[PDB]
Amino acid sequence: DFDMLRCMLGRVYRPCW
Amino acid sequence: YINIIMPSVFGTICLLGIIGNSTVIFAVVKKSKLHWCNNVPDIFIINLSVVDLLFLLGMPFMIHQLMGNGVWHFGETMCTLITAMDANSQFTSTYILTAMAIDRYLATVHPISSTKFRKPSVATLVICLLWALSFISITPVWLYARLIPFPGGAVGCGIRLPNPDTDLYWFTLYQFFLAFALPFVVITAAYVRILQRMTSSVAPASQRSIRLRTKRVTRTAIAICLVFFVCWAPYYVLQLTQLSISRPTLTFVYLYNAAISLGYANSCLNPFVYIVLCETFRKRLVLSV
Amino acid sequence: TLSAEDKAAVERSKMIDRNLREDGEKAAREVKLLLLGAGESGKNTIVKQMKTGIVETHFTFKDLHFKMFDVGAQRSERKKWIHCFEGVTAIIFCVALSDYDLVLAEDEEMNRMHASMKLFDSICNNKWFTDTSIILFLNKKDLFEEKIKKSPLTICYPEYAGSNTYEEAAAYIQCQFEDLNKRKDTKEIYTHFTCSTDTKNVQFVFDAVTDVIIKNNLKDCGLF
Amino acid sequence: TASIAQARKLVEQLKMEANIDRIKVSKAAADLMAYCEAHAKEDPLLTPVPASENPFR
Amino acid sequence: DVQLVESGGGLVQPGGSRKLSCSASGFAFSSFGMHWVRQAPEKGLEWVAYISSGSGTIYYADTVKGRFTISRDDPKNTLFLQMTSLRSEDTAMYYCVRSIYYYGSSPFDFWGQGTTLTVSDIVMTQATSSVPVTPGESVSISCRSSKSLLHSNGNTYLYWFLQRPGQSPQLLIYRMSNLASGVPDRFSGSGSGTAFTLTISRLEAEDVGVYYCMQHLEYPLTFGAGTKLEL
Amino acid sequence: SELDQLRQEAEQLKNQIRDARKACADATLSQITNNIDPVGRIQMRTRRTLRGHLAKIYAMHWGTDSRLLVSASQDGKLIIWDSYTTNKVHAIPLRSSWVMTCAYAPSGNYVACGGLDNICSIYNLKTREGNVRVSRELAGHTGYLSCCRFLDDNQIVTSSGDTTCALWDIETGQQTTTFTGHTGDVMSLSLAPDTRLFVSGACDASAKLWDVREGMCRQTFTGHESDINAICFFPNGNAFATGSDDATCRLFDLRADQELMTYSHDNIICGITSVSFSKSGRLLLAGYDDFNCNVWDALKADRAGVLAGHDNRVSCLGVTDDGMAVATGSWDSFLKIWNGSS
Repeated sequence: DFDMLRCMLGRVYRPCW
Repeated sequence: YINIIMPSVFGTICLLGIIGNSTVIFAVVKKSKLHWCNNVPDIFIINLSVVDLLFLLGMPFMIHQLMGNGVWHFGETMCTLITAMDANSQFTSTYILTAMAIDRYLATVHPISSTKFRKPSVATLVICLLWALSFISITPVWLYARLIPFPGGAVGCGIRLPNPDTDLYWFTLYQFFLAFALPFVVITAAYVRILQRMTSSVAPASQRSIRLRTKRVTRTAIAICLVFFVCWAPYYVLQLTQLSISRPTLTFVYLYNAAISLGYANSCLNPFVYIVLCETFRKRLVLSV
Repeated sequence: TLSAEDKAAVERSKMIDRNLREDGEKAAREVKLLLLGAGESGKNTIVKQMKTGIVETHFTFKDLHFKMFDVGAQRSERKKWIHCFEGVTAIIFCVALSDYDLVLAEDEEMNRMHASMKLFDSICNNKWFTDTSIILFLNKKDLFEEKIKKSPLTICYPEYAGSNTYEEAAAYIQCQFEDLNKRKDTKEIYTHFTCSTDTKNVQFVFDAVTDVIIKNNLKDCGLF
Repeated sequence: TASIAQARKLVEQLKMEANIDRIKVSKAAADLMAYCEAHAKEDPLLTPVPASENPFR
Repeated sequence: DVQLVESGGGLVQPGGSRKLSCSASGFAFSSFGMHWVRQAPEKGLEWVAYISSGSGTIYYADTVKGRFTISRDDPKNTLFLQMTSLRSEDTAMYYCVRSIYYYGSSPFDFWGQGTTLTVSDIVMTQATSSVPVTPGESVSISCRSSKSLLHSNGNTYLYWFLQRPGQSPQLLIYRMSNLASGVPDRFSGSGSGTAFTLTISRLEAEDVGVYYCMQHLEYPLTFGAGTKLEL
Repeated sequence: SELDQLRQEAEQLKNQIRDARKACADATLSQITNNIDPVGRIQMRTRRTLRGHLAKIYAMHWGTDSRLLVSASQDGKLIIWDSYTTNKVHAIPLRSSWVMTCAYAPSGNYVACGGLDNICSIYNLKTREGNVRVSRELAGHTGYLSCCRFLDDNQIVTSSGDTTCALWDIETGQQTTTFTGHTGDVMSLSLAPDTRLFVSGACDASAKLWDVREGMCRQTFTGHESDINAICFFPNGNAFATGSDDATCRLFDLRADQELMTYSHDNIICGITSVSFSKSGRLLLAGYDDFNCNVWDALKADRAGVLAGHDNRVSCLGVTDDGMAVATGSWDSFLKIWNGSS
């Protein structure tokens, strides 16, 4: 239960731009 | 339902693929008369199962930042190590799958001239070379696998490129080319050439045995090429799509995580393709059970 | 927890595996052929072109080593030692086309061609040769054309109702032997027409063995 | 004259086999049964030995 | 016939190097492990080095490890001992010994005639240096070891060698009980644990010599002082 | 006239033998052993798996030390195994790869082999050169060699497909005696414990008892409906068991001169390739074509256990001289050592 709108790069996250 | 569906999909793939891969590894070991003696197909099929087993054993350490709270609990040192280990298992399995198709091409199109160099010693050297090439192909992965401070008190393991505005392109394209595009071209090219040259000119095509031989091999070449495509195209189609995407939506997040599962399902479906579509292996497995 | 001599025994055993492995890989790159056929059917003529109890003959053709085994001297029961050849690449079976109007010297009542058909069906349908391709040679095709002009094929096959020509009678005999294949799924039959001056007999075996090698590779690779 | 010579040998052979002494089946069956009872204890396959004395642990 | 001829020995200066060769003939040299055993003048035997069949295992004595090198040439059937920085302690007669290892084998069965080099750890004890003997009289020879030579597999790795005056050592008993091929049945080996006895019933003139007990339980192989029988 | 009269006398002699056997068949082995307790379930585990053969294994023989065994495979290798440690003591390359039998000398100094080459080759295991070399090649059989057994370092008995068994003098290389009387290919033979007699089974569905010293047939045993493939002597030498293609094992008694018991089951429809007895003779171990080896209670004709660990036909098996272990070879190129646990 969290805010799952994070950007992704591969199978890991990335900082959104 | 969203919080129960996603963990169940990954868990089912992880457990089902572990059972299949462990079955393939155990059966190849029990059938060994002399190690490294006229078992080139067995060396490829047991190394592909080891990497697929590694790709699934390390799966829960990579997805626990996606289901529960989006928090990495293993620290920055393990984040680099686990991300590099996970990426290596994907690239290594794809390279072994590609090499297992070139081996089948040589065993069929060149059945006489390839006996000079289709040795178990050469096969072991090729597979050990694939790991070395895989390590080079994951170098950008672990050089930039750092912790990412998300809004709030939560952090997550991810990729921190030095220039995310411009370096996002080559990182995606080089993984797309080396891990999806190039292997699929070689795998597809090898199997279609096998189907065109799987019989000698002297073989009687009118006989049912020759026609039945082509029918079974054709549906095995289709299954091998199709499983690789279906399990990795959505992962790499959304991978290219998000280059233009700046602010992802909920539907894109759900599709991306579903595509991630399909990539892990490739390591779950590879052992069963060999279990089901190989009559010699399938019959021997039933005898044990 | 091995003693100083136990460790040296283990190293000796692994040195033996180093030589079994070396010999086993060399053996897997060679071709084993079982040469079968009744007496005076051209079986000995094939050896003359591809130069104890079992007579083993070796020859090399296009970087491929063939081991052809002749068991014509084994007058014992065939079914007892026939399983010893389970795993040969292919079986070369010689049938004399001209021996259709003739009869066996001993029986003096059974046709020579029927003897081969019974022999062929006993080999093709044998349980140990379920997936063993058979190279069927129809020798003396030139002499068959002479006999078919004088002696009609109806003597050997009453059901035959075709033209009295080589181009049609020979194909009928070829289909009869291939019809005896009780398992047309796990094995194939390669039929060739040889002669006393034919130089394409070894090439046909090379092509047929190549198809068998491809089939074995498909099974090993898991494609089949 | 091969058949006539073989017939004499076969008849002569059967005479030797017909002049042997035969004991009752009950006597012969008992001896096989008595042999196993005497050697039952020292049969490792019939009666497994302790793992300490087993060469193939 | 089985033969082992050593060469390369001779007078050397201190700190020099010398090459010892052992040419094997009459047997499968590539199937045997080869040892070097030296014997200082008026002293007992001393194991030097070992190379297994296929050159996979190489062992050296601590007194020579790092300076001596042992190698073999199976195609030419020759054994080598490369020696560097020779000391006065290296003055000895070096012997070429063959030993094959499998179940039931007899290692150290054949010894070479040896070559002379002159330079300008389980303890095996043979306290009895000399025994006055007469022909036809039973003689017992005692040997001791610091550690029990009986292994858990049942084998007791004790070897008996007889070196007649002017001759090479010859195997009599291997693994403390078995009689070597070509040895008269009057020789018998008996022992248990760390104490062993060699029995020579009806002693003859040919039995006169020095008897050495060697251990093969673990490396380095160590020889006893030697028990000499004299008339 | 004369030929017709003689063949009628043969039938009368055969009838006389049959009546004599029926006269002494007062009881049945099953009736006699009905009171004894069954052996229960015989559980044997694969203690060792001997790997290294790359083709079908057709024969194996134990050494008299119950530790070393020789196995013959159609990869052209005769391998001697240390069953305790799975070490290969020796590897003997065979001139003919179509080997059908192998033997181990009771002294342990020699091994024998032979197949479609019609030759019994004798190999010297104890040489000063340290290698196994061919000491003798026994020629004189006109058929394939099916079984061979050493009596000592100088005598060996062989069976062949030419319907004859021969006793050989190894030193001179000549067969001193020939044992004739079978009408079909002899497939196996078994030497008696005292090595004064031996039994053989042929493709004529008959078994014959031979006198080694005299060189003549003493008794003939019938009853099998197809070719006899395996034969083995009872530990006391007063009985023997045969294994045929009709999926039946039968026990014959020499003194009773007739069959005592049949070892078959309805689910078993495959041929029988090898038979052997345990040390006491209570267990009859038989290899079958259904990829399994069944343990039979020789006194009660019950299947006491199954040795199911092979992927192909079990072609050979043998029990050690001390009864400690049983080895089985098979066409899957693996040898397995079996023994039970407390």
